[PDB]
Amino acid sequence: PDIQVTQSPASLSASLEEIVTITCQASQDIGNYLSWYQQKLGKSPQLLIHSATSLADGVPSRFSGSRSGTQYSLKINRLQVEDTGIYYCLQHYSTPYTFGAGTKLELKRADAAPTVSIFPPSSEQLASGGASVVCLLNNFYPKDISVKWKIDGSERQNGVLDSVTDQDSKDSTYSMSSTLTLTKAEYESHNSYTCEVTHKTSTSPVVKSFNRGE
Amino acid sequence: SHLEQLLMDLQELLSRMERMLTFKFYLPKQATELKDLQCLEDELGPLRHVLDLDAENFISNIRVTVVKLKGSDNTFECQFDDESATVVDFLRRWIAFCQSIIST
Amino acid sequence: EVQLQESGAELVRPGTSVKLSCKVSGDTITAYYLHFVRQRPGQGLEWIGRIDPEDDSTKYAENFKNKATFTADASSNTAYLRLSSLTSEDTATYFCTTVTFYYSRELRWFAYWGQGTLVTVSSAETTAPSVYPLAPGTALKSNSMVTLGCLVKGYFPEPVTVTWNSGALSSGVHTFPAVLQSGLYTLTSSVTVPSSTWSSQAVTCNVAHPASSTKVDKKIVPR
Repeated sequence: PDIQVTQSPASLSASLEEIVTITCQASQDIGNYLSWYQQKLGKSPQLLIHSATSLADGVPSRFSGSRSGTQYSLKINRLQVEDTGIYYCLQHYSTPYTFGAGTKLELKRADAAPTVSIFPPSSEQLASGGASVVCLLNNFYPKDISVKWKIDGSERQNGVLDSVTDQDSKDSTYSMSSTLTLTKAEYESHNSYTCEVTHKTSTSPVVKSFNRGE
Repeated sequence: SHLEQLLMDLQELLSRMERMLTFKFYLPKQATELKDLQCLEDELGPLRHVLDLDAENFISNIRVTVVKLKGSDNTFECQFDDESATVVDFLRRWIAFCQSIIST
Repeated sequence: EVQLQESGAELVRPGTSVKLSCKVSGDTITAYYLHFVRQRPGQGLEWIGRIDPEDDSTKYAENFKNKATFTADASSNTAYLRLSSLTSEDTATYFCTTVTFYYSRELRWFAYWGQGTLVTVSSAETTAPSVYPLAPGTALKSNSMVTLGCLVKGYFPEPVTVTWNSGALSSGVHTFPAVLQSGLYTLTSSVTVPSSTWSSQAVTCNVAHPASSTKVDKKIVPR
């Protein structure tokens, strides 16, 4: 009878100095054989609390664990900017061991306007017959944002690839990269390229633009 | 009858125990009440691994006895000493605790 | 006190197998149970199983019963995971971690983890990236800040690493997650430096793609 474990919440955003509680529920009496782990940027997990209630060696003292029967709690006593990331529980009572599915914790912040940069295709890429137009939106908050590419005034949806960074561990902002990829011939058939940024920090969309050959 | 069953089960374990002496067990500083048996339950993991030549039934039934004895009202947090003990001294210690807590 | 390091083929074909290594240093391997854990790209940790190098005894998750085989070589301080009948679902980062009762309580439960190593299961062949400069196309007006970048386009599989000035630029760096289109990955990496730092000294991105044995250094120059 494999031991199942439910973790909750799946995700959460909380402010600085906030008390955060993360729960794991075990399908059986597991006693003190559950531990808590932290993972940032998809890198190595780190043990936080072991045996339900004991702080591990080099872990901030704001982390603590409690247990009530089959309910287990990870508590962060007053959240720090660096605490953004993912938290996991693990039953290690008997084989097979089982991880909770994780909690994605993000930090709330005051608003921050993106710094917007647009980049024409490099002459090195055009030589290869390709043309990637790049727009970078850096250090903004909140995470929600929308980007549109306009070519000579009309929106282009095809050839666009978007990517957003995980929350920054030092200033809680996000960054985004939008690349519009065209063939050199296609790129040379138009004149004006615009990256249009919609974000709550501006009433009207922020525009960065260039004219091909300017 | 639960205690004396645990005592004999712990006496059984010590008697048939004495490589596996490298495993490090840990004890509470003070063990004077039934709710302190939580600290024994917490070490059954490693106690199971050393138990090598279906002994699972032995540890499992010790655990149910401990759960019947430690109480149901509260989840007592155990406070362990940092000093480790072999599987032998650990077993002798809890045996002594059982004899200690029976005669009161 | 101890380090774990995973390694293995980065690209493997479907239906074939892969053998992953977990090299432990800092201590003997006999003191540990070696557990393997995998993480799918957007997903959580998933317990695969374990082996005890002393006993060679093995424990397996249900989903990996017919898929995984743990071995160990005590002489080389290394445990191994062979994953068979590989599908695209096996595409993941694989970690090793430990259990021990030879030390303190705080060191028993997955106290040590490897850095983790990525395995891609695909029919596609390895492809080297092209690295293009990202330079401001309007004039550089001093006393401001400036954002520079490198576009790393059309490689396979993941991962690639990007540093700036070989690590000397660490702050103001954003390396974005790769995006897959038509079987090829593309990622951008930016660095923000004072406008006066650009003119006085070199700003260069160092790009590596081990899967194709590619190292590229691209100096970013004004346009």
